[PDB]
Amino acid sequence: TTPHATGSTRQNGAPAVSDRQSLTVGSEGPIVLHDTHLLETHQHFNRMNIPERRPHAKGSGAFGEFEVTEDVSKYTKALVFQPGTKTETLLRFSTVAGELGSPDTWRDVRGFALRFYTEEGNYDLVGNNTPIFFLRDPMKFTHFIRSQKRLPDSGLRDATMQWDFWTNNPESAHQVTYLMGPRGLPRTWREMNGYGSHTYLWVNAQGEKHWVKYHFISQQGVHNLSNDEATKIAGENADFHRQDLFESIAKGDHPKWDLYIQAIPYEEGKTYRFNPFDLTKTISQKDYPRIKVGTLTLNRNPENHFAQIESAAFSPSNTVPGIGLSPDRMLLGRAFAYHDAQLYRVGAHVNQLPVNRPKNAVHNYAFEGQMWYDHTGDRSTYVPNSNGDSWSDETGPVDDGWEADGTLTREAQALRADDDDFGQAGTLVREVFSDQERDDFVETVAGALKGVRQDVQARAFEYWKNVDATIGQRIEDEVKRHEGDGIPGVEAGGEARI
Amino acid sequence: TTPHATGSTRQNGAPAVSDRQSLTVGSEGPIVLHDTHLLETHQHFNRMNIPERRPHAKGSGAFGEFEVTEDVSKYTKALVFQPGTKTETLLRFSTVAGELGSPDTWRDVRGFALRFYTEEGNYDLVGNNTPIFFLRDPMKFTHFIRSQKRLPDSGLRDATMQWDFWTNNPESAHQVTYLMGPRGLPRTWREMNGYGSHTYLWVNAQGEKHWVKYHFISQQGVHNLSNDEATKIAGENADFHRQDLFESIAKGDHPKWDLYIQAIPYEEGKTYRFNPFDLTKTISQKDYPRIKVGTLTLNRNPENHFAQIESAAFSPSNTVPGIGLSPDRMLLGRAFAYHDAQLYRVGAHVNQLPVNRPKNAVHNYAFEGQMWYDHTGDRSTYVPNSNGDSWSDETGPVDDGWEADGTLTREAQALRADDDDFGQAGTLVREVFSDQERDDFVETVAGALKGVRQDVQARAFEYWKNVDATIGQRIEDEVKRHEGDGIPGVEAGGEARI
Amino acid sequence: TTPHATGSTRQNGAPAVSDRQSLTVGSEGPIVLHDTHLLETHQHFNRMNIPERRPHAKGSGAFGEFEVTEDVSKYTKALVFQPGTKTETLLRFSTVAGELGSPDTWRDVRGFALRFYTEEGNYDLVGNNTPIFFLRDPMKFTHFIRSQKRLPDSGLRDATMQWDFWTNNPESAHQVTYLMGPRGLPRTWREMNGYGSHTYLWVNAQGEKHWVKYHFISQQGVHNLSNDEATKIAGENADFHRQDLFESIAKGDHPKWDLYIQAIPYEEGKTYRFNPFDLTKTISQKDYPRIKVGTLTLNRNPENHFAQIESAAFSPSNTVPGIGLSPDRMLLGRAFAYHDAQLYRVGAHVNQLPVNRPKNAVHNYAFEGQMWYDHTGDRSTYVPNSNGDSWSDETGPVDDGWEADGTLTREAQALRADDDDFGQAGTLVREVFSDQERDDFVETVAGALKGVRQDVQARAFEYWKNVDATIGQRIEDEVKRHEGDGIPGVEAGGEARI
Amino acid sequence: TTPHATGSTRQNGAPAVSDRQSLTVGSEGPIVLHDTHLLETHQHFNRMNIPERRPHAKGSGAFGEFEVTEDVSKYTKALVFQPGTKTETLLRFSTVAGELGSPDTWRDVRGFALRFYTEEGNYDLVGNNTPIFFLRDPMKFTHFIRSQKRLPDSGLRDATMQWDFWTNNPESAHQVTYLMGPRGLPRTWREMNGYGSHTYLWVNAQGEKHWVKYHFISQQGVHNLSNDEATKIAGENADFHRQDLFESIAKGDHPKWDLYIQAIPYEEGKTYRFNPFDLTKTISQKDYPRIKVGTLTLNRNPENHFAQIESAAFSPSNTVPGIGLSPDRMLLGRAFAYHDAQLYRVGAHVNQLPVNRPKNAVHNYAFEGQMWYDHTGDRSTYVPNSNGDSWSDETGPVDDGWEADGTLTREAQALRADDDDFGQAGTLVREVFSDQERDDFVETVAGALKGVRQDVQARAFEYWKNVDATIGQRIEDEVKRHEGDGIPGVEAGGEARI
Ligand code: HEM
Repeated sequence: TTPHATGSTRQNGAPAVSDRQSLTVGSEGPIVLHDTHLLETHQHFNRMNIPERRPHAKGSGAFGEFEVTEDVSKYTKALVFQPGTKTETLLRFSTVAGELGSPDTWRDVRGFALRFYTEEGNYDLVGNNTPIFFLRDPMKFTHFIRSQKRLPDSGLRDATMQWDFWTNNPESAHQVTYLMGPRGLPRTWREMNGYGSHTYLWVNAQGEKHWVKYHFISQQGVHNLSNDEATKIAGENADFHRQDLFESIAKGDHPKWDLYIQAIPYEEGKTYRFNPFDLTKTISQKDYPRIKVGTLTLNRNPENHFAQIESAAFSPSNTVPGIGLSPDRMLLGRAFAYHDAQLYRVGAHVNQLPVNRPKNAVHNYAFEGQMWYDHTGDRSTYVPNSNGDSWSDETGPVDDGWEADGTLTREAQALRADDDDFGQAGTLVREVFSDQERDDFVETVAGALKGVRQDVQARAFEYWKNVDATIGQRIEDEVKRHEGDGIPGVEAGGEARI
Repeated sequence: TTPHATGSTRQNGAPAVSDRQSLTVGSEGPIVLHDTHLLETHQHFNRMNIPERRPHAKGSGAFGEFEVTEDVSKYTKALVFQPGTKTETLLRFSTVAGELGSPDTWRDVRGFALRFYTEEGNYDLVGNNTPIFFLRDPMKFTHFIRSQKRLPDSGLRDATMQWDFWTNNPESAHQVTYLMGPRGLPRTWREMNGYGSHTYLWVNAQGEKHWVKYHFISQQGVHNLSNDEATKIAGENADFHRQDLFESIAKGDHPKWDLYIQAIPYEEGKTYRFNPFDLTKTISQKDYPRIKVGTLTLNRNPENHFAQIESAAFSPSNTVPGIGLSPDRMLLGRAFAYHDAQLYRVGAHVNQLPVNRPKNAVHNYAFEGQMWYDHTGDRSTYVPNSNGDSWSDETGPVDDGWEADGTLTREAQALRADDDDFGQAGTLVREVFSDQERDDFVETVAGALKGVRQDVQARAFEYWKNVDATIGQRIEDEVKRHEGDGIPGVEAGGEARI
Repeated sequence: TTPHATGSTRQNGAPAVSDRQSLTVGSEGPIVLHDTHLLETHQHFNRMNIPERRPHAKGSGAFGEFEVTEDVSKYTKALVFQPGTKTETLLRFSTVAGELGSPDTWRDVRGFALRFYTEEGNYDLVGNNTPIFFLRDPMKFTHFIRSQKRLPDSGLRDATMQWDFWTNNPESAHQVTYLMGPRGLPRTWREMNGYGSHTYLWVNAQGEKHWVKYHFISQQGVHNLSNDEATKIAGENADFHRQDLFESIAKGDHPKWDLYIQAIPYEEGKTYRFNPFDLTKTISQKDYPRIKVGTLTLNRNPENHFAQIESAAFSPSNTVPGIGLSPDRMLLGRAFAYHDAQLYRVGAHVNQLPVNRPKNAVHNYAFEGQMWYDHTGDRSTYVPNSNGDSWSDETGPVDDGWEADGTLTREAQALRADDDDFGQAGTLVREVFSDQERDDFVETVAGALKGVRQDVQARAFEYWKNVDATIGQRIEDEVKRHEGDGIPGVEAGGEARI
Repeated sequence: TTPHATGSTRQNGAPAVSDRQSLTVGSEGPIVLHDTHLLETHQHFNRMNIPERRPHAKGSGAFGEFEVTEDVSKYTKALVFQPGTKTETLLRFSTVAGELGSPDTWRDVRGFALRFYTEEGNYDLVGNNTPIFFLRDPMKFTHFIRSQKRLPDSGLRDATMQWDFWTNNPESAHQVTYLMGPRGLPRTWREMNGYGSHTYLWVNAQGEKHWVKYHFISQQGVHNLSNDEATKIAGENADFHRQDLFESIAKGDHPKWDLYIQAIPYEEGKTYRFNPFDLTKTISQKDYPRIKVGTLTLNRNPENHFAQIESAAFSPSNTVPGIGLSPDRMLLGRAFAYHDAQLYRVGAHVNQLPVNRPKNAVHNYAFEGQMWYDHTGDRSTYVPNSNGDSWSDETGPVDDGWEADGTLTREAQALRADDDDFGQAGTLVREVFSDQERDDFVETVAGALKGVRQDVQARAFEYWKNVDATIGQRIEDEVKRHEGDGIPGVEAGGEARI
């Protein structure tokens, strides 16, 4: 390359001389302090690792395209969803509880984090493989995730801790049912569905509002593993899902999902018999049918997993005109939490990394900070200014809001006509599952309760009977026989657990 | 507790009001920005995770005691090793390559990181479960560990990458042989040996020097798993070793190790037929027999894994009077690398956390920094000073050094009479292993090579024949039949690997 | 100390050998990499500095006591303010705009950050030396502080930037008037008043609410410097105020302030003719007289400025039972902003440092994180739990809240009968100032406008005439003559400014 | 810009709606948690500040060009210094002790940090405005800089602390003399000289070595301020030097310096009568005359001070082929210290920021880490590899080294024939200074000693008499009369100092 090149450089671009031997006083002498290549390479090595995500540490993803094939402009003005629009995407899939090195095939929720690189900013639909969640207020989320992780003394996951939390938070029943059913163990990420879970707001060009749910239905179908199959794979190939996705795309097999929405008129949000602002509820498709939007295709692997996947930073706060948040307390907490975490995990300038940069021009009032790659030159740092550096100042009601009235309180959401903690779980068990899925569900839940401390087991029997009397008694009977499946990723009992 | 108590507090000690519901405008309204308990708890949640160690992320440990039962005062003045001395200890065990959530029973080196809380400072013997390592110069260490981790695009571990590195760094053969043998898969941490690996310096009260090796021989014996058993356990119980140690201690079964040293007179370090400063070499016990020192017992579990184990920060730089480093280049690099990493991983004041604090008084010229818990009051910040705040100023040759002479160079260490890359590996295969261990070794190495890119396989056949002609041909034959064990933690081949 | 002691230790407690010479190969040879004392001391030196506060970087403080001498229990149940109560305090004083090394005697607001170490938590009254501020919505605060700091290209403070911001944000007029008056240059921190500025909520034992203002009236009186005196001191003694406070306390002269409150009945908050929730307004003492509470005395210097002052972390979120926030948007933003900044500035565990620790027991649901000094042992990490580890779950309206009703909006606060941007500023100029203070005010404002770009000057003449026609014309006349005082800390004009 | 644009964006590129009002429940209601623009802008504001440099916090700079106008190829092969070569440069000037906001015109050393963006990497000559320094071993540097900063309790600079350190470290006398002379107060950065201070190694194309000193002689001459003038300016314009440089360049007045070297043959380094490896010594120009190299011109201001100046990261480790370090212990410590500090101050990827990026291609074995902007794709992470990703492996003696022989020691450097602590200082006072400069020097040193604790004063009288008997007695006489200049930036005495 250069006249004095050696095959590699230091960080300043000068030849490095050797990537294989340190600088010593003769062959037998000590290493000198001024081996600057040894220092730079080791100091960087020592700073490669970054905090893993909490939750959703273990995951991978791919790039692709979304194509709108229907007309939903009467519901939203968002550029990404206008007729015919094609938009580049990034999708990261993940588990929830396990850490960076944990097996892909533990029983768990899966993440479905989808970025659209739109012409009006990065739009992130940060979803999961379920339409609901375990909780309806974000104050509980910290407790839930800690209960899914490790005991403070022994450092082991513990089903007693998990069930102690779930049984004492009965709002969890709908999603625990989903988790313990077939879909707790996707065969591949290509063979699971994605969902927004929350109600979001869509706003059309005239300002009319609808409450919407997102459903990404896999064109590869929904295919799952048994507990025993998933345990075997966890030992044989801890990266089975990561490998599957990369190999599939490398061979030219590009997985697809069709996006559908449900759309509730603004005024009906307040009156519907299930609370659309309660993340533990689904909305009936008889009442609000699915409406097709378009198709997502994944077609391109990362070239650098760490820079393009590990360093990606998704957030529900990354809305675009035509799409807003909703009165769902969980979503409102998420609006804060992701960006906050990313400032620590990645850095203040996380959104300047290529994968997080929008396609359109950023004109944002933020300056300085560590690792400021793309600076603002001599632009004004304040507003209004007399130097022609524009700012925003729209006054009055926003286009993507709603109304509220009351005293400051900490209390449960008011119940709609058909709201409770157990009924939708019961519909899932009784009406949605097949007989074989119910049989497997009993083996799963009974196994998940094996070795759990008996006080917690007794509460779990009541919890499951509240879901469904028959399933609850079947579970109790099997637990009392000390039978049930091993659950990949967690157990109970012994001197190192509760 | 207090007149207005609610059951828990915020970070300022005031009652928190609720750990279960956020502060909203009426039951149905949005969360307010000034829910300071929601903010504090989520912002802390978002900062719980710290960078995992690189390497040795996955591990656990226990506290105990070392008791000296022999007299080695003619070799060292170190307080911890004087006759009859009992000293509190902490031992962290670990794998090497896998991340925080990876299975305990992957094939790998194990760490054996032992702190002695001595009356003259914390003395750390940061060992492994092998007396040797893969490399003899720290410039190569970064490359080696990266080769043991993941491919840059797909994020998969890859045996092709591992073997490409090993075959191109034939100094690795002694330790690769040990790793691929029985001891690559300890049954429990209680049933493996520990070693310092490096030569260290011991200095007696009169200033005489000896070069020493440390050997911690388990009183529970050395017991290992087959590849197939370890794979099965990796799926069924990713924390098998962590659980075993905690349960053992909880039941009152306290594991023990007997410490022995080898002691080489100072002048013989330069002349010995194997280089004692080459980390790829063992020293013959016929030439330098083992000398008993005393016994290590583990007897107490952590009460908080994260604060006492994850936040522990060991370093070979933590020598005490009577114990020094040596001309081993690897050890000299380690003297820098651990403390450096810990400043990033934990923080500038890592050594003020309780687990890292010495028992004796610290009087160190370091002030200020983030998270400064134990400040120095009005003590002088400079030396010499006229205010009675003491300092050190010993001049001339140190008590724990050695000589050097030469020009600044980057080159391999000079060979002693019997030094090479393959001979000690060959003794291990031919003379130490049993017939059954050799049979299993062939199945292990052949399995480890299954699916590896053929150029790299061909280099590996030559590497193994250089270790031993017979074993190398047996391995080659089996690889050419496409037979061999699955290796827990890594594979080769397919569209997502080299 | 120890048998092998040398006068100081390394971080592990072992003797350091020398604080004065590095470890070299002979007297003439290179420094070796394994000079671990050189490495530890330099790596700590390189991590001593922490981000300075933004704003309020330049400051110092002292400890003391608050004594309640009146009965205000009909207004608040807070333990700190019950009859006869004595509470330890910490007070940090500061400027606003200048950085860590800037002169104490620049013209500026001064901070008055007061912690009470109460028996129900740390209560922080984070005040200033003025009862008002420049702004009424926190979205503008970032812009304001940046406008008070440096131009993006040249790195100079610039009065053109300052006035461009102020004139385009006429809500600033009340506080700009106060700043440009006598009190912009306190002689000492002992000779200025402190104020909460915001309306806070006080809640009594029966739950009745009052809106309150805090006033700390110096027993040393209010004494100020001229611009010329303060400029001279800025050159001669950049730490004049820091030195004054430390010397005063060292000699036994303990400064005092008497605390008074104004108390507005809950329902009158909504109806009062000035908006008590607008930080740009004072509340008439004819309408709501001052009510004495007690006396603050400072009596003890820090022993370590960095650990006790620089590392102190105050926050308006640190309320205690009996004291809450208010509908003032600025205060609601502050509830978030301080703790957030401190996580970056100091660390996640900022509130475990001794100066930030409460006196009462903390029982908070936060675990792990870097630099975790005081761990929670095996306490449950989730709620509810079946292990006897308590939590909070009060449901329904909080005791320290209020009501709201409307659509989500971004707009100015509604005007009360007597609200505007200029009238209270005009009362200050016309009715409060003396003739000599008005003369000096003209010289100050005219000087502050010298060299300012003419478009901005023209807007400033209109701004000042809106405050008071007479003062505005006097200022304009003097600016058009190119006369006025030099203002310590800032100027305008030349090729490096707007 | 976009169909729904508002004048500015959030960090994701979506319209921000307002930079001036927060999102509230009606005009009178609270701010909602999901005001994501308020959150992003405040969280960034709270992370703008970065640790200031230690030392050399206060500074500024400009870009320019170096032009070689002579032929020094017989001494170096470095591309930047070959005949006729023109290279872009960046120069940052600074004080040493004061913090980010301190006045530019305090008495102090000035930095002269010069980067050349060469075709073989960034070459940094990190100099000062003096050819010598206070110390000859880096172990003392931490102590020295702390002694130049603030007392641990009161937070004041203290001349007693400064002189306690200097008098107890008599190696300081040469540079203290220079500092206390005329050049302690440059009028502008344009009117001071720059120096490398250390001996560096130059290596020619044939491998022959010379020891070199760098001298940058200002074409604007050397012009200084009196103590009284500099004190006055410190109050009136704390940024006088920063402003001067920016204004000069903005008007088209481009300051210049001529670079000269001294060149000592390799073998004469060992024998010269002053130790060229002792940073407290100059080398006689009668013995080794200055040899012209070329001319530096500054011609371009930053467009963004923070990104281009504050975030610049210079290091003596940034050598290029043809230029190496030397046996000077101070320089060898600097090889480690700068890069280390920058990892904390700026970040692991500091050298990827535009100002720190080389012009030539970087091919460095470092991957991952926070804020990784320019990733390496699928490049191999290890060496040797079988994938065509090059590395370095030069073996044997380096081209830019030297010899050493001895035992590991901590001791002073051996004295050459003419080495001592006081003689060169004495030549400066007696032979270099004029009568008026000597008169001013007495007033400066006597002023610097005013109020210093008497034990330290007595040691200072002996120190100055050792420099020169006459000057020392003149200083003592004046100190005993309680006369001398005020010294800008520091004083002694009173209850807040020693
Ligand atoms: C062993 C002694 C020394 C050590 C350990 C040392 C260390 C440091 C460190 C850590 C910094 C801050 C770097 C950063 O954060 O970017 C610094 C800055 C600086 N030092 Fe040194 N220093 C020493 C001696 C010297 C000498 C002798 C000179 C000149 C010949 C010098 C000139 C400078 C300059 C000019 C800067 C500021 C660079 C800039 O403008 O960014 N230092 N020093």
